Amino acid sequence: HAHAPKVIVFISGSCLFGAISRSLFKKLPIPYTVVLLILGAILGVVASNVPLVEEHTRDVAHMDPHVLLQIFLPVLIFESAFAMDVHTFMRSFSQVCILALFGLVVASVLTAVLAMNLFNYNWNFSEAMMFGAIMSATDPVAVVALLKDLGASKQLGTIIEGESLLNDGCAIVIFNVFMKMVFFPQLTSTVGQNVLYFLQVAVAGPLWGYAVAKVTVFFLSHIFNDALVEITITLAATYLTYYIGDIWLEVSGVLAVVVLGLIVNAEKTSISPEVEVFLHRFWEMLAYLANTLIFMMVGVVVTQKALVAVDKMDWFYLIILYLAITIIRGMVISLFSPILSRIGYGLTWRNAVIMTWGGLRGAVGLALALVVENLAGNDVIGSKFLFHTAGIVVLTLVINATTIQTLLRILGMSDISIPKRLAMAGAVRRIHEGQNRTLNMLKSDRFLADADWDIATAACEISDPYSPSPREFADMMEEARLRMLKAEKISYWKQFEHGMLAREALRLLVQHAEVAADEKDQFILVDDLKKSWQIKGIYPWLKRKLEDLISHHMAFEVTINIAIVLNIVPIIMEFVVQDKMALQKIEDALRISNYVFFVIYAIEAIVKILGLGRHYIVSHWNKFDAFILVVALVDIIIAETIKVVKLFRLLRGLRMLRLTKALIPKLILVVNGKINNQLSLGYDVGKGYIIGEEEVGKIIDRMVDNKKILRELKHISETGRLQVVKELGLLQREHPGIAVSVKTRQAIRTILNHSRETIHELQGAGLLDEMEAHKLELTVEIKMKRLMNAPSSIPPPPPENLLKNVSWLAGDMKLIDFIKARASLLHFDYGEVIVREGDESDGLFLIVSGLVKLYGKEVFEDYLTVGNVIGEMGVLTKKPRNATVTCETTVQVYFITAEDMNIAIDTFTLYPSLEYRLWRVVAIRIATPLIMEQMAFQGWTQEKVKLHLERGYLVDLAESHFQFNIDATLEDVILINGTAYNAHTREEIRSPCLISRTVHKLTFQYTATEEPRLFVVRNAEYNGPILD
Repeated sequence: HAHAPKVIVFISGSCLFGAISRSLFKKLPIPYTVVLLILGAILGVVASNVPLVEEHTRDVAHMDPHVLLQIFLPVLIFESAFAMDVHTFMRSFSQVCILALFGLVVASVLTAVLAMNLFNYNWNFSEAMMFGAIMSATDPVAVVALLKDLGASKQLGTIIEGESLLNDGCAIVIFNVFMKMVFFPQLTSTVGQNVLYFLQVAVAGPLWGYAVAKVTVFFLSHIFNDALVEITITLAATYLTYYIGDIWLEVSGVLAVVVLGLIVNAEKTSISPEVEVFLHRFWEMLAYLANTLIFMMVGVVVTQKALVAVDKMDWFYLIILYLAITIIRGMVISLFSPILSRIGYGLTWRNAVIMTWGGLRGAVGLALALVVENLAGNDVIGSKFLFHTAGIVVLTLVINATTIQTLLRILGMSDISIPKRLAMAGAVRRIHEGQNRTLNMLKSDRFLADADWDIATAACEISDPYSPSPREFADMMEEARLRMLKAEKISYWKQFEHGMLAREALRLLVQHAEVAADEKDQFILVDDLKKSWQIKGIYPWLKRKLEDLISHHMAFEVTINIAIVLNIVPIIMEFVVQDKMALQKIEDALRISNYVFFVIYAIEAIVKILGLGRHYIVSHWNKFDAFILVVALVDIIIAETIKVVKLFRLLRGLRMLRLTKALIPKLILVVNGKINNQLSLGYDVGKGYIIGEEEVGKIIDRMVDNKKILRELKHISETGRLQVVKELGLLQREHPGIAVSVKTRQAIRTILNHSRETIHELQGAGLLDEMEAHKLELTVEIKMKRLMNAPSSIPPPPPENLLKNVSWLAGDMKLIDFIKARASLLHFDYGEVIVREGDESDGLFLIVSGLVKLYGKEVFEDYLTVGNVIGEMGVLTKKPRNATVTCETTVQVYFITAEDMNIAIDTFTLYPSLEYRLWRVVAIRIATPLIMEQMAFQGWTQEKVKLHLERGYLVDLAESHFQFNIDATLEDVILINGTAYNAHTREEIRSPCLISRTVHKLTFQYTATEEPRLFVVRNAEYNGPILD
């Protein structure tokens, strides 16, 4: 029937035309949007003659301005804000802000000045400012894609994209300001109201967006196993933010949406990953639909009613205007360069040329031009506006967008760096070799012997897409430095791929490594890393002040807070109503409520005095509460009989003020969260640097040739590691609870990661069904998300709980009581020596608080902190101290004398014997470096080695005093203590040593003073006899 929704046809047709254009013009330089404009023009000239087609284009080609703005702009702005890398955007926030705001102002003003003078149109400054704002908006989606692919600079892409976003947002604000002056003029008003309006649009808008964003990310972090709710909440939050901002609050909706998108992007962790990957594509699709629709409408309407009033002189104006805007953008960038080169990422002239030439115009400008076209009606201003906007869009998409690819080549930015070319060539060669191996495997298959191999080998091909003298010693120094930095980069990437680093920490470490590589003689400086864990002083100061500020039934204060929350609505409503109506009976009804609240507060007084008596008035909070109570009594009495300023105005304020007693704790939580978000990054960066240094120091050991170069590199590595360890140890002292929270979160994250890996292994091997594995995965996922809601500060466990959790005491209640009954807590001051080299191994130390320096043979200078234990080797092997222990802070330490430990060893024996557990804990630590040195030239990290060893066990060596080695079942064999010799060659192995694969059979002897111990790891599956 005639009532059908004909716009559906136009929307679907726009989708089909977009698909066709993106398919045909994929490899050509001309972007598909120009083809969409041409198709829209063809459709418009057809509709002008075929009446049937008009009906199917009328309802959308003549859409109302407000519908256009409210439906499309939220999509485009939110997609732009949500797609980009916010952290890099914030790391270059000053450059982007200076340009997108001040440069936008100057560019739009200069464009307006040009329009008022060059054009024969007698435009006033308001219309000229509308013209300038429309044409200062930018849409660099193509240029940013080219930069991202070619990798000239990842930061340049973010700078250009963020400038486009903030320029788009502020170009809509300016157009809104000047649209009212041109099409909705009003009586002139005061500078006071102008300032109020400026605040409303520029300051309140971002705050409204921030509030909605925080509420949204709050609710998102509590939604579990419900993707649809997350997606719908994102959609509704965006659209309601824009709508409530523009229509109800009259704040700048576009800026609110910008802030909302940026915040929701930064807080991505509150969104389940499978919903994040969906949302990215969802908003990309919505933006694509919006762009296609806008271009089709522009073509249709510009051919229908714009080009019918275009004069021969306008084209000259269009060309001059294109040149003018290009020159203006270049001049703005050059003029501000003296400032921008000194902040953020800096600038270089080639980057300036790229940023100037890449200023493509797009959908936002055309949407605003359509708004002007619709609002102007019969005035030629609308036709001229749309003509010039479309002309500039076409020229930039035909000239700039096509030549940008070649300009990157001319400016020397499209070149692929040699490291990337070598890596890609190696990867391609490896892929080809693997394909050859698979082909040889298949050619032996009986069921594939008749395959047409000429087609198969051709189809699967993957091709390269990029197709002691003084000088000599310094050259070797540079070689070693560069190769060390390369190894460190590889190590950081490997750490990230296993979840041991956050992407931010990985980025920091890699960026520092690359910065060092280009500069002369630079190794990664710890002083530059130090910025990652420097807590800004504002937050500790706020925490201390608030804790001072805040510092009997549990339900009472909650009840009173609820009472005040119930107060505020009646109290605020009553008096605005009383003023607005001037019924009196309604006024009386609300007035009566004061007595109810006064009764509640009298009950408060009675029941608080019940537990405090005269001491009630000591606390300042109680003093203020008493003041408000007495003032309420005064208000009632003066109500029975200058009236307003006491009765009515104080109720509004004194109520809402006394709520802060509950707010202060939540601000403490917020400050704790802010400190945590920095301390976690600091720990991640420091630990990543430590682990990378440990690995690379065992790569370089036989990868740089000359010994002196190796010694310099090792010295630098050690002097970095020690500083990082000391700094991270002192961080724990400054903020103990936040450090405990960080470390517990890391522990849970690692446990869940490995549990997920076991679930996937069980699924792949078929021991668990394809359905139930998903159920366990869902449980793991919901457990992972609840970490984001974990408290930012966890009170540090008391010392007895640290003793309860030592590795070799866990779960053995009787031994836990035995040690707890005999361990004595010794307190030591700064600079004291707990034990010294050569001292008899008189006992163990478990550090419950503080930091200690280990020094000994100057070769070994490590530090240890809370939770670490000292002296296990001494107590087990009865040999003097290996290092001197010095207190770098006030230190508490559980001391267990060696005699009590020997008694415990004697008295506690089972299959997991206490001596066995101690020796196992020592053996893993001894073996980890030993296995590292052999496999550092292969693809396993430190955590892989430690997990590989955890599967192992310690040989009894008394049930069989000789060890027979079987390659088919043993991955590695390590001698931890004592001496061993091969039964065949009688060659003695006299140190911590990996038993060489060539050895068949080890043998030993009974020498009590040096009784040997041996460690072994069986292959993934050796169902044979275990002999722990």
